Amino acid sequence: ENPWLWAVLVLLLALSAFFSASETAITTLYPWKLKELAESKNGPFRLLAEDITRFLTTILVGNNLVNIAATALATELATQAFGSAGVGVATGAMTFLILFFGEITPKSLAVHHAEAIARLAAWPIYGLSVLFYPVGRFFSLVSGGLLRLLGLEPRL
Amino acid sequence: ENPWLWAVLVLLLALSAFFSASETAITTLYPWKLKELAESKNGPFRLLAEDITRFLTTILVGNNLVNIAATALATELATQAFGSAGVGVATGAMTFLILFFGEITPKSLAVHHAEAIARLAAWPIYGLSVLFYPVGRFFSLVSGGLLRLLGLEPRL
Ligand SMILES: [Mg+2]
Ligand SMILES: [Mg+2]
Ligand SMILES: [Zn+2]
Ligand SMILES: [Zn+2]
Repeated sequence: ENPWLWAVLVLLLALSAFFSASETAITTLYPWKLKELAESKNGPFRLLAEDITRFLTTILVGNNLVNIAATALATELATQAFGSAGVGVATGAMTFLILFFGEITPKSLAVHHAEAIARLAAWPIYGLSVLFYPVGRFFSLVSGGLLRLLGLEPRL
Repeated sequence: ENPWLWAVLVLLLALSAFFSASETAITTLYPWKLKELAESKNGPFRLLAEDITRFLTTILVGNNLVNIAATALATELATQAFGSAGVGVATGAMTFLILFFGEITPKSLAVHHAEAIARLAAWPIYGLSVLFYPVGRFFSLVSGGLLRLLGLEPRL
């Protein structure tokens, strides 16, 4: 239980709140209010409006990554402290923290501050998208390919 | 690495796919097609149509719980195998598995089989909701209370 480790886990939960708040802010502005902000300038809203799929894909990848990285770190601490019971301890604690602070609280906050959050989140998420969006798109393309191979989606 | 442990982790990832597929099936039917199925009978669609918030809340809680429980178990195996590097190993592996099998593949599948999946998922999710929906609602009520206390949502 190094002090840095607790600060990394706090950092990861803050990133999870950042991603879930951004998702809600973006989608609640879309499409009509995002376009109006986009035709005025500047500048994140035109970026957001023109490629909302890049942003929501990046958030999906990013939100899962930080939630999984925080759970893994928390499980390392709990099982070193408690042994095999630490898996249940970390599951209970992290489900509360991720649900409360990484999901419910930031989404609730975002509906009331959607414009400010989208404005501030757009460029950091655009930067992450240079890696995350190709990754998510690869996954989705391969997944659809697999579903069609198996006959579970219409052939093409 | 007991055989049962790998089967529990597979089971958890299947539950994650069940929850994410159900979410997509439900929301893509809502509202117009869900009502049409609901006025015909029987019987899950009327249940779904009348209380969609109970179902989406239960899925939120359930999806996070199984993703966190699978990550915790996977991290137990990885760090017992590899030490502290196991945290990164489990984060990388579980992000791929949860994104690919627990999220992207089941959601893609659900848009093409939304009626069958909603029909089959409604009663199991209703059963879980007896515990999960009170839990999620408590969280959301307390979260909004906290945001208003802090001045981050309009006072009431
Ligand atoms: Mg989050
Ligand atoms: Mg899932
Ligand atoms: Zn205008
Ligand atoms: Zn009708």
